[PDB]
Amino acid sequence: ASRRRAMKSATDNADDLIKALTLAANRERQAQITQEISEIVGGANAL
Amino acid sequence: ADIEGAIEDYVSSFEEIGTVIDAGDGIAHVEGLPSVMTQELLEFPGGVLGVALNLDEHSVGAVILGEFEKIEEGQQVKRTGEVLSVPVGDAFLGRVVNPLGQPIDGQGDIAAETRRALELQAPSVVQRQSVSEPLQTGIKAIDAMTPIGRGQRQLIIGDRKTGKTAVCVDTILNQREAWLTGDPKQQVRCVYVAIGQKGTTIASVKRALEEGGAMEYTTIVAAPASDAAGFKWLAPYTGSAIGQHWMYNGKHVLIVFDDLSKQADAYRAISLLLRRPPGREAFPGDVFYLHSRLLERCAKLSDELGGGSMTGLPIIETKANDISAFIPTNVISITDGQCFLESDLFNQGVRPAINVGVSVSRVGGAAQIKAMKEVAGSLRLDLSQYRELEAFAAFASDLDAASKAQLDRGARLVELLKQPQYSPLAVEEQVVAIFLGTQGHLDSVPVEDVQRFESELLEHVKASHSDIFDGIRETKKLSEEAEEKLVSVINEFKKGFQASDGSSVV
Amino acid sequence: TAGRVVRITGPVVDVEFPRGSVPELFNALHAEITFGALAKTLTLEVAQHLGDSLVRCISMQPTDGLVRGVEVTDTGASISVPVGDGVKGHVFNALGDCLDDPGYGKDFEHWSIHRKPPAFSDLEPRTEMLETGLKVVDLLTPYVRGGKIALFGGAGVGKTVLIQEMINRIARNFGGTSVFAGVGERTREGNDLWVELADANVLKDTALVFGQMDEPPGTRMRVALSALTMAEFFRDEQGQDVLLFIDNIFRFTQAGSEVSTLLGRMPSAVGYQPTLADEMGELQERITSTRGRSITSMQAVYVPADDYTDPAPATTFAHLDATTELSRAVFSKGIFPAVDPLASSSTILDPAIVGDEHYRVAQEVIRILQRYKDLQDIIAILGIDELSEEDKQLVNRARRIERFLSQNMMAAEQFTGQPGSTVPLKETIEAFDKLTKGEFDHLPEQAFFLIGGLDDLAKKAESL
Amino acid sequence: PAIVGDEHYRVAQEVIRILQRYKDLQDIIAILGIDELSEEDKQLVNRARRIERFLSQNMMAAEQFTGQPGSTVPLKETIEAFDKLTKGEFDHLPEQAFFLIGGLDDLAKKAESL
Ligand SMILES: Nc1ncnc2c1ncn2[C@@H]1O[C@H](COP(=O)(O)OP(=O)(O)OP(=O)(O)O)[C@@H](O)[C@H]1O
Ligand SMILES: Nc1ncnc2c1ncn2[C@@H]1O[C@H](COP(=O)(O)OP(=O)(O)OP(=O)(O)O)[C@@H](O)[C@H]1O
Ligand SMILES: [Mg+2]
Ligand SMILES: [Mg+2]
Repeated sequence: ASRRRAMKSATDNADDLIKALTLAANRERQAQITQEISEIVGGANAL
Repeated sequence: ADIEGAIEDYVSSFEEIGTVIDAGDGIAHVEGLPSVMTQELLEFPGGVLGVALNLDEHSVGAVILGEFEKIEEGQQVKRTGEVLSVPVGDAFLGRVVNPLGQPIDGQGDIAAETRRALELQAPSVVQRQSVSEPLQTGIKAIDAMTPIGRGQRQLIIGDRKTGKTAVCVDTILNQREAWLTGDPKQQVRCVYVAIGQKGTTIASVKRALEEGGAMEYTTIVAAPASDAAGFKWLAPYTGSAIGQHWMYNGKHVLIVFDDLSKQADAYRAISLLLRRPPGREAFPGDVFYLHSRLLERCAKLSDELGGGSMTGLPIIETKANDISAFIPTNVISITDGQCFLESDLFNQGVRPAINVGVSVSRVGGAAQIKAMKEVAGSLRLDLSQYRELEAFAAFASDLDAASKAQLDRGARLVELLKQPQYSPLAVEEQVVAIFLGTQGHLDSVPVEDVQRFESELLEHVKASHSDIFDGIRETKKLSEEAEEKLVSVINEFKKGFQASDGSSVV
Repeated sequence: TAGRVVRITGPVVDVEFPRGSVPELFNALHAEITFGALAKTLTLEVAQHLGDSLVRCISMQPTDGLVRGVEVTDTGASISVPVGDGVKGHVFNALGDCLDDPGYGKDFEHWSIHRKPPAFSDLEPRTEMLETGLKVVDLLTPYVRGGKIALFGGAGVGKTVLIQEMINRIARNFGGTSVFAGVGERTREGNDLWVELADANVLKDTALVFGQMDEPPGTRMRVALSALTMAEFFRDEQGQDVLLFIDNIFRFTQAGSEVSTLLGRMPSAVGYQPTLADEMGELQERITSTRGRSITSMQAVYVPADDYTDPAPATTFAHLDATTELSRAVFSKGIFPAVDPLASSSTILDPAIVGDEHYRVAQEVIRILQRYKDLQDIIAILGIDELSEEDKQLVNRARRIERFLSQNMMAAEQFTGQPGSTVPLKETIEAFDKLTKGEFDHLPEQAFFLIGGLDDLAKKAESL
Repeated sequence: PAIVGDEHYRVAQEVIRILQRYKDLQDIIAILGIDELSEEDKQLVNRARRIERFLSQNMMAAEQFTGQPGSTVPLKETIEAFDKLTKGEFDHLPEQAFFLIGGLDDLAKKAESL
């Protein structure tokens, strides 16, 4: 019974950690896109 | 030799008309207008207005405010003679106006007292005064846990559909009792600024304020999602100017910016269209200034300047409740506290979804009335520890007597802070309600009925024992005699209260 | 002779002069705004020479209402601020105009806010610990008397409350002068600090130079130099010990970034000005203490989006003898002052300076907290119950150490109501030596929360 | 399989399969522990560690990285050794015996030295 409870808690924590890491990875994905575009258009504006 | 004189003569020589030479997606360049001021308001032939941002040697680059579709090359642009400014006055109460002060509610024109510039400096350090009197929001959670004082900047931050407008509309509605007093030192005037919100949501808000009798002291500055970036960029500033005209006259204003993340988006659009190199998340470096400039004018003026105040409830719409993003962090570092509304709590029926933990009020406490601070002093820590203990106990094999008592008290406190929309509570009713819970009088009531037991109980007090409410309202303190009378009334009511479970709540 | 305003781009104004009278860099120019409520004497600061006798300038007040062609007269000297003993006890803006007494300080000695840093031969390192009474600061991040201290932290983590706490702990009993420089913090906070210092009677010994957020970027970036010039006068001329509280120096860099965008300079990594390191060095190297005369400086550094890799904090990290990095994670657990014990550091946490006992206790605490951090990912999924029994014990005493680094700060009374407490350094070392050795790992964790000492620890333990 | 032969291809693909399964399991092992894996997966992990270490080799150009001289392993011997590993004939030897050896004879010598 304690293993059931502990593994349910572990699964819930893993799901919450997956959600947090997915939100993060989305933030760095958007930030990488932005930064790449900033570099590209900074080179463009100077040339 | 004579060239310098001759050239100088020319500069000297300068109802003057310029002509548009470029135009596109909000920005129009106007050659001529040698005597235009920076931030001057230029009127184009179709009644469209623009702000002269850049003043080059040659033409002037202006951000068009409104229908930029009607701006075309060769059109005549003529000065208004007024730096970026909007009409102000009491004629704006009960009206819906666009960021330029032009009415859009279909009623008549507004009789402005004067014109106020949108970019006047905020009160200096010596011109302000410590926030010392409360702005009752009518929300038990906010007025008990993170109280707002007049002159404070409180940030309503949360995700979509987390209940943020409501927490602002309820705050505006709760000022009707103060308005009916007729005392300028008590009346709180409201300016609800809608930036990029759906037109139907502005209509809803106006309907709610009308059915609550709140429009007779509220002004709505509407910049719906259909309007260009210029309107969504000015709307907070015109709202703050309407409010400032009252603030400097001794009146107390409540400004709601709904939502400042859309002003930031509009300013980002304008900046990128001006080809200004962006920074973090594509926002310009001025994006902080944009908001710091705006919320710094919400202040509690010193008694030398009439003692007026402007309270700001800026709204920020976080994405995936990421309170560490750029604009949210900027506004948190600008404002005096945040009411963080979580979508997790709000989806599970806890509405207002005030996350007690992250939510805080820096400037409050000094503003909270004595009775509320006495009854609600321990509420915040109790609720936070209850959330943590409920997270712990969800998987623990057993709960001690003290732990179970804490859990039972916290569940009833949460159910007590739960409150229906467009149903703000007077401060005395909130005092009694939080008294019911913090003093354990709810421990004998089943959780599911806490909302009803409370809701009915206040009615009884309004109907048969108003002396308690009158005392709390007048002396701003819950006296021990009134406390004993309230306890007696609570016990008397619990005898006749019919619980849903059937069991007596005595 | 005077010039003309040729281009206006927000708070940046281009002004053209006759070929023989182009002003030098950092000169102060005066223009006139004559429209209605915006009428003022606009103060510009020359930033670039664009050629053809044009000079690009940064406006100190908002340019709103300025017109092309208005006369601009150069003063021949840079923005000068009043300096002297009479400066103490008053509130100024970036331009030296007093706010409480509008005409005050017009006859004092005036000093340019632009000056070279002290020559390298005048600099010597400082290594004297400054006992604040905060457990975390005194143990893991010992502040340096005459050194440069910083309080990093995202939005709403307690930087300003720590600045107030260190004013209450250092400036309150300080024998010398103090200077507080708002550099883009709330005007409400400036007024609160003014009234608090007046109430504590510390105002008479401190000079305030605010230039807060509503100000344009020009003043928002020159206010730090103005306050630092007042402090430099108190240092070099009057021979006093000086406290220089700066709240917050990221707002100086941010104003610089805004100006750079307006000045036309190409953006750096993440939009900041290319001169970010140069400007920050110019500001910070002046805040150094010279050989025989000390200037203790404490600086709040806002970290945008809680990104401690942002170029501005990353640049300012190299200028500090002690750094206290406030963390959102520690804040969210209720552990005020919210210091990150692992990221914060000081240059004097060296056994030769703080002693072998202090160093040993600090390093053992850091080891325990680092091991706890390394286990954090497993603790997130499975909890302490899955760890080994040498790590389980370590994690328990790490949680107790983490909660014991918290303190009931004296500035936190306004929020909590609980009065503040001060822990002497020896008692802190003893308490943490005991905690790391496991002499308190049987008490509940909450017994260590916001307690401040061993006597209070025993008292609270009982209460629980 | 048409160029290197069916034996070489099979051994290479089995090694890659074992290593990919080990890479997938490394996340589990670091948190839930090896003891919670399946018996087959546990045996596979023990196989994969030895295979990773056996892919290491003391190259001649790296004498100044390790001190010991370089070694050359014929292709036939490599295929035979990895077929034995992937099939299990060396699960009894310690994994450190497979580190920087280069060949079956060196494997035996280093195992005896352990
Ligand atoms: N206290 C409450 N109790 C019950 N329902 C509520 C409460 N507050 C809000 N709601 C409902 O929740 C929904 C979302 O409310 P609201 O529009 O006020 O949130 P919001 O933050 O404005 O969302 P958005 O601005 O993203 O549209 C609405 O249907 C509203 O009626
Ligand atoms: N020691 C403390 N005890 C209790 N509450 C605290 C403490 N420190 C901070 N807080 C809470 O956190 C808030 C943050 O305070 P502070 O003004 O110092 O923030 P900050 O991180 O410096 O933010 P900003 O970016 O606006 O300068 C305080 O107003 C109070 O609400
Ligand atoms: Mg809404
Ligand atoms: Mg602060």
